[PDB]
Amino acid sequence: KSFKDRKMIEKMQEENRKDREKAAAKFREYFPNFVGEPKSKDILKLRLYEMQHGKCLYSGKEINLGRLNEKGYVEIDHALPFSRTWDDSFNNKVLVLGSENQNKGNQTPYEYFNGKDNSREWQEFKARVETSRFPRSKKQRILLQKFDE
Amino acid sequence: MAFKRAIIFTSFNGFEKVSRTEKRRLAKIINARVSIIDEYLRAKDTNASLDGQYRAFLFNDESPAMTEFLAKLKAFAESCTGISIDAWEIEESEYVRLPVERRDFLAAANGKEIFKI
Repeated sequence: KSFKDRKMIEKMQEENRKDREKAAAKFREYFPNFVGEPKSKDILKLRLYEMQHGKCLYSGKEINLGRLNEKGYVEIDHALPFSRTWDDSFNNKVLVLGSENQNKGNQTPYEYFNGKDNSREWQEFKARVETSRFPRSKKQRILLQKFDE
Repeated sequence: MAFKRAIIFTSFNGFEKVSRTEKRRLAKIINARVSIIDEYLRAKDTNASLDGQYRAFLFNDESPAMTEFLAKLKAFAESCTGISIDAWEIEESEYVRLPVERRDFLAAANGKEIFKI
């Protein structure tokens, strides 16, 4: 309704603009040579990098931040495969090395890492997820065992 | 490239009570480097958010932004008896190869000292 609502609106909208520009300036600070403007997926890669402590979630290997935008180095993977979940939420998006995202196919992390037999790779993966800066609903989603079925 | 982390440790002296205005200033200096990219670093104008907290700020050192940020901290830290600020510098390639457990604690221990005000 009122004019003071209008003023609060542009107050609140300024904080939204300033934050998106803050993330944009940071991206080009990190990558001056990045041609063009960072899209949402580019910001997501960087965000995932920070939350995963600079490690590929599948291998545990260190990700070279310099090659983050290198076409074919890091990929954003759907943990629970999209074909069985249709889950394109942020909670189902993780950052992995392109090399380590070649033989997972339509498996869940639980299936891929042989969590049924509590394998070493499963234990290391699970430890990597629980110690990351993911929300606790994201960890639960990633670490799901059974489905509907 | 030249990626570094400025490991910042902020604690309360006890030498002097900390104002609410001093808290709002420091939290504002920190949040200037905070976005959706690293929301976990966000600071509030409260004691729990600033006292005994480690914050690892990612920088490209070929940019002058790290120097700006550190200068703002040092300038603040000298006009506020109630808050101590310590700063270290560490290679990002060494930072990610540290453990995740107590990482910022170990970064300060193995990082190059910048200042301790």
